[PDB]
Amino acid sequence: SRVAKAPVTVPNGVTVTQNGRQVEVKGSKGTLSFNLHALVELKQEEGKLQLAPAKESKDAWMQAGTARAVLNNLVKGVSEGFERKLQLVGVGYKAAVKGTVVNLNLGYSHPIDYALPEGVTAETPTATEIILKSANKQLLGQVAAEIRAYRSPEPYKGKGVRYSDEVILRKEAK
RNA sequence: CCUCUGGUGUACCGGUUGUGACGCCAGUCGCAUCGCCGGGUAGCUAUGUUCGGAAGGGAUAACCGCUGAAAGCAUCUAAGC
Repeated sequence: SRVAKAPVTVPNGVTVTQNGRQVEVKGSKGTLSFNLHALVELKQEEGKLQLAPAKESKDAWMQAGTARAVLNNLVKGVSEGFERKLQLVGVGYKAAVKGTVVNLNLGYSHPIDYALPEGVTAETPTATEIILKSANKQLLGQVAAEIRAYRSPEPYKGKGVRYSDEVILRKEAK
């Protein structure tokens, strides 16, 4: 359980407060919440944080490791946040951002308007690239996946919506 | 369901054959598959008319995922979604 053994350090501004099972993290970007499992327990000494099993059970160890990973991700999100920089590749494929709704022309008869969930932001340096920024890694990844679902990449020519840091399998007809 | 198009419609109207009768003519009636033939009001009816199988919401199958440890990596999963 090396991940669980490895502790996490508060940056400075963000503050973590535990009431009951619920745990709240307040930061410059925003406020986030988490639910602790029964077996794992948390102790905050200095800016350092420690999570350990209540019992030596392997279930408790794995839950403590998962809690450590989640809390580290939450701390990173509140301190800085994350960006996903999705990209669209094709001919005639375009995108734009207006308010909280992103309008995409992806080769279908009708343009697709996607309403971003609260807590995420989108900007468009170019019609072929969208930058999605958020403090919640899980929600941000979910939104990115939903957007890419509309037109995921196709193998023969690579047309569609692709993550830049993704390997596209390529195939040739006949 | 019967406004329209039709069918039927032996208590509605008419044309006509044989015979009998009402004293006779004229005019009528009975019987002959409603004697036979031509139409036909309401009602019932289809082949006639109108309408319907919508659109939505929740959970979910195969499948596709997000984040994530066991197992420093990886992983749709054991937590969560």
